[PDB]
Amino acid sequence: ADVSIENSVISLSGDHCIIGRTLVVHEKADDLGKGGNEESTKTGNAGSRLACGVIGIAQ
Amino acid sequence: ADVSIENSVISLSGDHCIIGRTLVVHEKADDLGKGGNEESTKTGNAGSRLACGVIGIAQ
Amino acid sequence: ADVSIENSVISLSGDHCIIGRTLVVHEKADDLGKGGNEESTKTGNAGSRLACGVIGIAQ
Repeated sequence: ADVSIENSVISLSGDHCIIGRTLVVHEKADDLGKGGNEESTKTGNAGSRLACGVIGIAQ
Repeated sequence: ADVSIENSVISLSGDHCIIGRTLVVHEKADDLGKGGNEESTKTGNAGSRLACGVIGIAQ
Repeated sequence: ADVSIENSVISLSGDHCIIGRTLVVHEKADDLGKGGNEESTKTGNAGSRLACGVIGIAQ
């Protein structure tokens, strides 16, 4: 029960909640990606990663 | 139960909540990404990462 | 129950809440990103990260 924090970065967040009766979403997209290069070295992913997309409802 | 904080950065946040009866969203996008380069080295992701997108409702 | 804070940065926030009966959102976007470079080294993400987007309703 001894914590030692140093030259480091820490971030938290609380709990999000949306409570409704009706949820509607309309979307039109026309020209999103037009030759966008992308590089990645030693990255690792555990959630939802995406380039040039249209989600609709992300959680 | 001894905490030691040093040359470090710490951030928190509380709980967000939206309570409604009706939720509507309209969206038109035309030209978002037009040759945007992107580099990443030793990044790691655990949430929702995206380049050049249209979400609609992000949580 | 001994806390030791030093040459460090700490930030908090309370709880946000929106309570309504009707929630409407209209959006038109035309030209957002036009060759915006982006670099990242040793970053790490746990929430919602995005470049050149149109959210609609972010939480």
